[PDB]
Amino acid sequence: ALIERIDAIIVDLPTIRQQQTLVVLRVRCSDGVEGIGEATTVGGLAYGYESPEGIKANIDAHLAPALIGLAADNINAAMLKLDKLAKGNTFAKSGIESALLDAQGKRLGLPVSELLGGRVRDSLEVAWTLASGDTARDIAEARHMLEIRRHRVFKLKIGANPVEQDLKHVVTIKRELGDSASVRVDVNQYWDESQAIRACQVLGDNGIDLIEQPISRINRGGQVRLNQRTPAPIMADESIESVEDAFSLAADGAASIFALKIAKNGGPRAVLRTAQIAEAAGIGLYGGTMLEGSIGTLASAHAFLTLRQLTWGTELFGPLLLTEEIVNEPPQYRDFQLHIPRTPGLGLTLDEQRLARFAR
Amino acid sequence: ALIERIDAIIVDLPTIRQQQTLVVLRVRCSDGVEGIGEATTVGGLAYGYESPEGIKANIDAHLAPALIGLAADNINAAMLKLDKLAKGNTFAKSGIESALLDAQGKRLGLPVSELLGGRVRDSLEVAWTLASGDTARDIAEARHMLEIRRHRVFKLKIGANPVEQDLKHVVTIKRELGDSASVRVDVNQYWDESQAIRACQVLGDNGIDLIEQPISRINRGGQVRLNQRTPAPIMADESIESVEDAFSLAADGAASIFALKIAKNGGPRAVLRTAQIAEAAGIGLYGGTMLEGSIGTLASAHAFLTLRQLTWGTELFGPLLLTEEIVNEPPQYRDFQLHIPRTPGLGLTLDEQRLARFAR
Amino acid sequence: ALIERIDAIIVDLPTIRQQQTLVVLRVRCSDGVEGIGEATTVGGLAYGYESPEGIKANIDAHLAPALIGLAADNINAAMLKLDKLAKGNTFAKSGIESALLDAQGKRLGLPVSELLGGRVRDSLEVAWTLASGDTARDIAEARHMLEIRRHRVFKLKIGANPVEQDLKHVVTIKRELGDSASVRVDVNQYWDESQAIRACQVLGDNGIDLIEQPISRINRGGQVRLNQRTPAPIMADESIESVEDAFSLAADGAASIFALKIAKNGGPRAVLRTAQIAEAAGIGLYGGTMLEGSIGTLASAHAFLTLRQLTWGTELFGPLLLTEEIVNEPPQYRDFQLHIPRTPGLGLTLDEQRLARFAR
Amino acid sequence: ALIERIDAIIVDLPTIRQQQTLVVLRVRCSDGVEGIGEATTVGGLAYGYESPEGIKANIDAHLAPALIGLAADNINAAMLKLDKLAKGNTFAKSGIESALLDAQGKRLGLPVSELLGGRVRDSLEVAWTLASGDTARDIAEARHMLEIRRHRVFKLKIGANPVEQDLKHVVTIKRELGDSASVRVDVNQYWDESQAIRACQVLGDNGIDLIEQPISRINRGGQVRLNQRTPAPIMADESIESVEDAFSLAADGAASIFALKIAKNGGPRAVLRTAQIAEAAGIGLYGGTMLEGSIGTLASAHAFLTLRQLTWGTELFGPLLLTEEIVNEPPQYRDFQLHIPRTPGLGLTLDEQRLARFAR
Ligand SMILES: [Mn+2]
Ligand SMILES: [Mn+2]
Ligand SMILES: [Mn+2]
Ligand SMILES: [Mn+2]
Repeated sequence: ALIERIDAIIVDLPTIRQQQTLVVLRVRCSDGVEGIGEATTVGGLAYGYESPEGIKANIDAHLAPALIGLAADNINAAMLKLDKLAKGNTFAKSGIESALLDAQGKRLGLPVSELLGGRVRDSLEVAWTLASGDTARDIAEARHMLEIRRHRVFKLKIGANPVEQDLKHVVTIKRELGDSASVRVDVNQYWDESQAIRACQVLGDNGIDLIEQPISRINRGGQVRLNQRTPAPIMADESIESVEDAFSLAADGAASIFALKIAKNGGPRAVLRTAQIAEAAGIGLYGGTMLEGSIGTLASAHAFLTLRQLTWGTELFGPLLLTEEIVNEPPQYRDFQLHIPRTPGLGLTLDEQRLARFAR
Repeated sequence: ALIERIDAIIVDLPTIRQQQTLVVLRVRCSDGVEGIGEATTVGGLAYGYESPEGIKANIDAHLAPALIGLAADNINAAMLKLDKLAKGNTFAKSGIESALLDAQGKRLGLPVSELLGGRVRDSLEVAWTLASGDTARDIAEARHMLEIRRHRVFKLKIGANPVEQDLKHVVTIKRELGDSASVRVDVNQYWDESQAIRACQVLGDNGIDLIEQPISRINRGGQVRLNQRTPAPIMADESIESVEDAFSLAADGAASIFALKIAKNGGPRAVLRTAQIAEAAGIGLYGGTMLEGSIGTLASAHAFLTLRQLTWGTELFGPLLLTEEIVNEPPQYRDFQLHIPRTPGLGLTLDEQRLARFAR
Repeated sequence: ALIERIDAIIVDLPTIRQQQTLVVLRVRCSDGVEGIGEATTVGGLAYGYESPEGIKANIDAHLAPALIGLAADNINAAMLKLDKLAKGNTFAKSGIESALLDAQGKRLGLPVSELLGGRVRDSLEVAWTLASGDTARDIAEARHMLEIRRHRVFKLKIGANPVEQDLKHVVTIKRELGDSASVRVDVNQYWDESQAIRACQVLGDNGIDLIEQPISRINRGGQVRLNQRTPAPIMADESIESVEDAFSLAADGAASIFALKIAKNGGPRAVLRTAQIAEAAGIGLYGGTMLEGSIGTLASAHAFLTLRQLTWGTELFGPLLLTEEIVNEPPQYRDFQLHIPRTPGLGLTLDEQRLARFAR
Repeated sequence: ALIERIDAIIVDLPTIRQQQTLVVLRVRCSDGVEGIGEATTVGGLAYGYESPEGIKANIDAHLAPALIGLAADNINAAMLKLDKLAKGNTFAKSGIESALLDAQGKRLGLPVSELLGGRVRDSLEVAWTLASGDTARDIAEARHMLEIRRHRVFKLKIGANPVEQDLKHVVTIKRELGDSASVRVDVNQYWDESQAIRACQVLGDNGIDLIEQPISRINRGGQVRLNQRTPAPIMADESIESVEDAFSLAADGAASIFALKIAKNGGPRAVLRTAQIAEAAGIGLYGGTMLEGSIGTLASAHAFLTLRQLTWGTELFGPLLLTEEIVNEPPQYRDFQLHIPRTPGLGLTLDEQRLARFAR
């Protein structure tokens, strides 16, 4: 089986909040097997180097031509080849690897998690981002998610308003939910070290379980200092833009927790390298997302199932934000977790009609 | 006097809780003197590289043949020879050295502690592990041990349940006992650094005297960071698997207290090297155990009696967990301490009948 | 397919030099497929914690019972389970993983290298150890190996004689061979830092390509200092006794090259974690061996074929030292390299007659 | 057996060069056994805190009164007591411990080396200091010592003349002796780091085997820097004025070799602690001296016989410098080594007549 064609399709899907743009990859092999992958980001170029437009242009012009003709069953050789011709471009690489893994899983009749070694679990805990902006509404949404047993871990995005306004908001939510939920924050690099010093103390003293990426990745020393002084543990996300960054942060002691994202590392196998480095250093894990649809979510999930331990769970709730999907199989969210079947590949198939309807 | 025969016998003894497996060593010398030693571990291979089965196989096939014929009175030459042919195998080496020291003590008419230089005390404070799992039962067992004046220092094994569940358990016990007892914990490498950050703070703020091995030995930086930030002092145990590890941790500032175990270092003389290194660095001491019976307990005790100071006492309570013993002389636990006589060798003799009864 | 039986057989084979002891593992699965593995060391306990006797005792008593009944096709779950019940025991784990990988390769019809991701090459460069002790003989053996195009990279084991005697020996060999061969040394931890200082300079100034493990693993600082001052690069071998050690050495900058041994890490998949860590740090690779027969050699080789780059080649020449083998398929050494076929599993089958003949 | 009396006698003996002052200790025990020790220095207060006069005054007024009445057979308890009442005073402590060890050896019928664990050798290599000041004479004395097979390792004391004058002297001696002798230097803290930089390079490039204490102990950073840059290894001597200093230097990486002196550490047992620390760090050893007579030399020797390895030999040639002695048994210097018998204690007895003749 050889790789015959690779198609990168930009799809705009409507959300429950506005749209979300996905780059769906379809890799057709000579044995008739097709693999599907996903390369998705948030806000064009605001949360990464790659935009949907940039991802497609590079796949069509550089990445895809390098793979047509190669053995579809030798994923390592294919991905190493891409590293030799292309610096970075991890989101694009992630979609490509996800698709090759899907095709290979269907070919051998095994779930991607088994291709990656074997799963140690069948479900993953999923956190939920309370994003209404209104404290009263957030507490209400949280009480609801707990009621229907969908989520018991909540994430708050802060950093866009005055520090003291965001702190009041977060402390109020943890105060009202109490021990019934785990409350965490994500500052998305918005604070400088001088603002984080007091903010991390207040949050830590008021029961916040972890503080995700409080300051910018450019401030390495600041990350090391905050890792040693904050009452609540520091998780790195944006600081990891490659597997080598993970080693660097580990060697430096810049964070006690690493967020694992297939898009930021280069695919399901790449994310496992990063996880392995963290494991060898004793750094805790968390399954992150770039708000992918079901393809990217399942591609992430299949890798996370092989991990010994994910101390802080995951946030694979991307499909729950989309009103319409492009696959036929809806993901199973039940009892605070996402459940992954033992079907071949990623266990998903495209809905040709909805795909054609939402493809731009 | 030459070494003529060395026998390694696996013995399964019943406990008050299940069984405990010991490897009893018998070294017979040409002058008719016999020395007895012990090499014991907990849970097969779960708490160390050496299992009872592995210990015996290596003694019979490699270690013992190297000693038959050598002067029984030159312990240094014998132990150095073993280091030259065998990497690691500290538990096995510990049993062998204990036996040679016992034989040499009987030969010269001196207690092993005197062979090791001279004792500065005749008794050692002994801590007790509250292991029922039930908080109410633990407090009750603790009140009892205080009542009969057997123990006033208590150790709790945590880390197998959710962090917050274990913290509640430990804080409740310290709350109810108050200043009448010293309460300490042992996490047995079960937490990662991200979990330990908050856990060490809560424990330290609630009167826990020390936190033993909170995180894995693989996380060196984490140990150094926790040593600088935890309100309660950090004790290293599993991180020491040799005398050289002790130097490394001392040079790094990875712990302010070292647990001393003859099995983890290579014998009574080896444990003294580790203690000496700690002393030269200003690191506090604690007499640890691998739940040995009376032979291994006394072998440890004889070395600990020579120490200038053991700030945190010891936990030489192993014989109290066994319902049956293989020696004739029961250890004296009285007034919160273990008392060591001034009899030759380890001051113990085998009970041939019980030995034959429990030997597998 | 479930794991039904696991047999650990000690086999003594004759060498061209004396014997070599192997522990052959046979794992039988419920679908009729059998996987074979190997756990071998050099000199009993002289080059590691595990002896052939210790390896078998632990497999029979602890490791094997934990696997009987588990899915043979979920290697990750099986190996993670072993890490949970057994500390260390990497040689034993390496044999077990090699066997599971072999069985799984035969089951799916793929070579182990493909199970591990996909090979990027079909052959590996192989170095040869000149071990006659006589300089004149060594040069002769080297000229011969170059003549028949079997080896062009030579390794010298030094450290057992006076420093200046070993230096003369090594310099003479490089002097006479010139640019036709690559000459490297291995000191096997025999020098202390004070001896290595001058020795590394002389060797480096006289064309020796690399210096393998000059000083003991206990001297970490010394390794860091030698890594910064020696004219010839420093390779770590004995310092790596686990994947976590590799991270530590990388973070410390203790060596610019890592020797990769499946036995020291825990198996083919484990050695890949170590290699990944090195790659993320920019550390060069070398395929090492513990003088394994064809099973262990091929198990190592299949993992090394997936690596992007092995700057310093390999030393997979173990089968060339044995006069008799226990497999039917002889390895192909041709044109300075070892060639690996694309047959299922490790591509080897046992010779039942020679096995029964050499099994102790 | 209790300690009844301790006498500190100042004795002035004539040398082959001038006199050498010794402080002979005689400890009489209630069982009739007497132990002899020695506390000696060079040049009053020029090479240490303690002078012969200061040593005696402190023994008579503070140290001795603290021991009268204690068990003579519990050396550990006695020495620990002294550490509790007296800061430093290592030379004095060294004499006292040597005497207690001698008495205890005679009491049990064992050589001190056996009390310390057991010897691994019966002789020690001895270096010789060429001190005539004249290059031509030094070469001649060296050729002679090689001829009669007394010494093959030579030490040169430099630093009192202009750097370039001393360098010429040392290089000429190594040039003329060639590979027949090992040439080493001792700068006795005389250079500052700026002078040592070039001097260490010249010496290292011209075959000098090691450079002993080139700069002052006050310059720690300078020692660390020279340890990393000098072509020839750096040995610490004056930097060690206690066992704790040894740990500090080891942790810092200030030297690759440690000189072991009983007088600088506190006695035979104390020097073993220092040696153990070095061993755990991978630092090479050398048996040093303070130009002691036979009592102090043998007291040092008995401890050095227990050491696994002394890479750079010893310099126990003190008795060869004295024309008259105060003991009856002359030391055996033969075939480049000092030979130690297996007689009880230090194996020496006082010559009452010569003692009374040279006692001041
Ligand atoms: Mn984030
Ligand atoms: Mn412990
Ligand atoms: Mn090697
Ligand atoms: Mn000196």
